[PDB]
Amino acid sequence: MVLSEGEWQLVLHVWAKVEADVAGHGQDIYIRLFKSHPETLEKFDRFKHLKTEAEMKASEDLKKQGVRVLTALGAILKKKGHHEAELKPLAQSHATKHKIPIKYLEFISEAIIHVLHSRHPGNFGADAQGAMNKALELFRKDIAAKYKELGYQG
Ligand code: HEM
Repeated sequence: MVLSEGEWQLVLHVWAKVEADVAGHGQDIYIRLFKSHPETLEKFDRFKHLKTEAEMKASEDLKKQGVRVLTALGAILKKKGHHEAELKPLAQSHATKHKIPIKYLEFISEAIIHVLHSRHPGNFGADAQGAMNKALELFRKDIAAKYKELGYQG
């Protein structure tokens, strides 16, 4: 499954705007994920007690987590599909330490697309959203193959 260089440029041009303030984008993506699919918050032992969007917004630890997640995903997207080294540690921790099913990776993908669609209409028109969806589908397909190698059905 393979993206064209033009699709990768549409992915990297919206990611450049995310990088103006990766912490703010991470907060919005995690609030969207937890609001839309509340069951995903139960996987975070440090954050599952948060009850409202205001508590989520005020959590310094959740802000730091959002920066970690988006910076790891950004490094994966900048490899333009050559991300085997980056996916190894991530697949292992998400399969075995955190136990994150592929369905929850689909939910965070949905949250990312929703937040980029809302914040970045200048760089997230239909063709760019289609390229980001392809990049995230590639990421989830390769993560799912690694999960199977690691012994996790998820
Ligand atoms: C775009 C997909 C994702 C990326 C790039 C990502 C990235 C990361 C990174 C870099 C870390 C820190 C190091 C590690 O333990 O691997 C992390 C931790 C974690 N991830 Fe993810 N993650 C993703 C999706 C998810 C989803 C969807 C969930 C749950 C629904 C999840 C649950 C967790 C948890 C529970 C931790 C430990 C958090 C803590 O220390 O409090 N991840 N993730």
